[PDB]
Amino acid sequence: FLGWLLAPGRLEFYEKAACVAIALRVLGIVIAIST
Amino acid sequence: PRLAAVMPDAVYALVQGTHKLGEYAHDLVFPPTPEDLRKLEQQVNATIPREFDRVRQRYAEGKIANDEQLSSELEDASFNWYRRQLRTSVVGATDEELEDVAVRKLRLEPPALQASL
Amino acid sequence: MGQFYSREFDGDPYVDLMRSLPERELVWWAQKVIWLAEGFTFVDHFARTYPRLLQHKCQRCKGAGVMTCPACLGGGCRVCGTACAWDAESEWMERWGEWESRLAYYDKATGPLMDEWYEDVLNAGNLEEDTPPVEDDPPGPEVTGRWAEHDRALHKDKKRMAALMRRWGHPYDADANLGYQIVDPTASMGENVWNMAQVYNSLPPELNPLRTQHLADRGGGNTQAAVEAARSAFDAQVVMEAALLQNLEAAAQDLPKPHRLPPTAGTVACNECGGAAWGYSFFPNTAVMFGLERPFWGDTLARLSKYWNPTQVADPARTGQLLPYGEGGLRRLLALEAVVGKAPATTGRYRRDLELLLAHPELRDGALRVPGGWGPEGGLQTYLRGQQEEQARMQRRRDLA
Amino acid sequence: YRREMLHVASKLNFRTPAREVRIDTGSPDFIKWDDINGI
Amino acid sequence: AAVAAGWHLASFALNLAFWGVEGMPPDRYWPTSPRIRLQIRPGRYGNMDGGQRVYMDYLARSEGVPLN
Amino acid sequence: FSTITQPDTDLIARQEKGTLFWDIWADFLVTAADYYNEQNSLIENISNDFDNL
Ligand SMILES: [Zn+2]
Ligand SMILES: [Zn+2]
Repeated sequence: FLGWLLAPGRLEFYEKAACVAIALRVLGIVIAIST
Repeated sequence: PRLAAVMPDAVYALVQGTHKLGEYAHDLVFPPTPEDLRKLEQQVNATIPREFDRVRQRYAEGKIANDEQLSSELEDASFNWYRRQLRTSVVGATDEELEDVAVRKLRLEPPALQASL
Repeated sequence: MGQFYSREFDGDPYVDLMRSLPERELVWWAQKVIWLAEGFTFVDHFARTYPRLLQHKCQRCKGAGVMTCPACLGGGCRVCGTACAWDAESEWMERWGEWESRLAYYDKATGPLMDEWYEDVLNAGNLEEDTPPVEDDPPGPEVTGRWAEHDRALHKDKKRMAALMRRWGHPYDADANLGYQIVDPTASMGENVWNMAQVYNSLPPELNPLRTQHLADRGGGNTQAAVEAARSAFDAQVVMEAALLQNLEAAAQDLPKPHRLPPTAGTVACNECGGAAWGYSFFPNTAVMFGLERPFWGDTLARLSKYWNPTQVADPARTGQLLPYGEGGLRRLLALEAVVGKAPATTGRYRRDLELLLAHPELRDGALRVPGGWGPEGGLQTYLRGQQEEQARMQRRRDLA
Repeated sequence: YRREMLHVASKLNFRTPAREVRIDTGSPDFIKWDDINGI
Repeated sequence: AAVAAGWHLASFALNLAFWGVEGMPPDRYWPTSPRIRLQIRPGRYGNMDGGQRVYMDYLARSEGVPLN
Repeated sequence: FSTITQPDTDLIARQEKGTLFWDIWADFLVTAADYYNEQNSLIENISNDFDNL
């Protein structure tokens, strides 16, 4: 189960999703303090 | 980023933190020894190779470093120990010729049992 | 990116609020795609996990699909299978040689040094020479000593390097090894394949048809046929390796193996099933669902212990049988096996070679590295024949003058 | 934060005219049910 | 095999002899629209103004009118 | 039938965050407005209620 869950393709998807997530969080707070 | 690097660091940090908390749990319940700290002092001192004792004396008499000159002093000690161990691996030790290397890596000799007791 | 403006998003209390903030719209899009990824994961987990409930196994072979031929466990048996391609022990190092040759091409373990050697011989215009070493000189000839011969052979290396470079150029140009920078492990396997399938880089030269497409004549007719007949066996062996590895992966867990291969030289096919050892059934296989598959070690111990210990309840007193079971009992009852014991009969084909290894102790030094094998056409005998024929040849060359 | 409440204020009358009223019973201006008569 | 197929064939013939709803009266525990019986009605969100447009052609997709 | 026509993640998220955005914040907003009492007006509103709150 874990060998299927943490496969390289799923790993790269997790990483890209988390990157865009942290990006949008910090960008939203940047534009929210900019109000 | 790069979960493949994060997971080993995550588990390493977990177990090392647990080790620290266990050390704290053991130093408060059972307070530290006052003088056997010298026992462990000298018994971690004894296994320091000879190529480092040259700075140990240099560590005693003032002229150690500022903080940076030692951190480039013990580097070459590490490296000469490294190459010495490489030569002990390949060409053997100082009192040991190729026949004895073949003896040791073929596991031909048993540990001395008569001399044990 | 303001996609909720055009005409037809009016009437939604939250969408019109998203009209006023682009960040809300963008995080909405991110969440929308992430939820779909999550759904795909849920479904494909379900679809690879549910089929394991419906798998049932033939109970007579226990999912093996194949039973034993006892006639062979003790010109031979004719019921039990066709011997495999590797039962021929006298063909082992030959096949291994062919395979390691083919594997030498693909190899990129020494990629960086080969690359910078190609970059050194490539331009030969850099020449940022540092400080040359304090050069030694060899002990001159007429001093016969193994150390001296080592030194002289060590000093004779640069001219021989140029000589072999003349005879065999850089392997990157003879295309004997994989190309200069076809792959490096830091790009994308997506890119690395495309580069691999550009021009027959997935094969070594000896099978590549580009090398042979120019000459095919009346003489043999094998130059374009007997290389296609080798490419075919190559791909067949590669596919067999893939299949065997899929079976090993299914047996690493306790799953039933997906590829049902034909019997072999010691086994016959199960009669109860067809040799198909399992299948799907629409009935849930309660033993897998309730986790009762494996048989609790003590039970198997009891079974095997009562199967290997039969009992004789009748006694030869009344029944007039004093001989044990079997046939030819009267003839059944008619050297140094108690010390050294048996002689192993699987390895006579090396006896000769060992004898040679005793007649020439000098062959045991580390300077010699023979390819390997057993027969007269392989390994040690090749070096012996070369040595003897060359010494006789050039000694007779001395006889001319 | 501020953008959000500003936008929801920009449409405040579009939301609902439903006015919840605060009913008191102890303040003197409150009227009993038996207070109203001739009814 | 013939018997095991004739069973299904008899059942299919019986289902064919029905042919429709002629003879079947109305019923109040079982309306014809699953949405009435199951109490399904849209809310407020997910309401696009030009979604009704789509609605129409979906109807036009199934009412079989090749205009679309 | 009735299971596969429930609202999915998108609509449930819309529902609960819209209900936190519309009927708890905007009603407090209305009480603040008609206690204190066109973009410029919404500014002193967002401010005079930043000041006191
Ligand atoms: Zn047999
Ligand atoms: Zn079977």
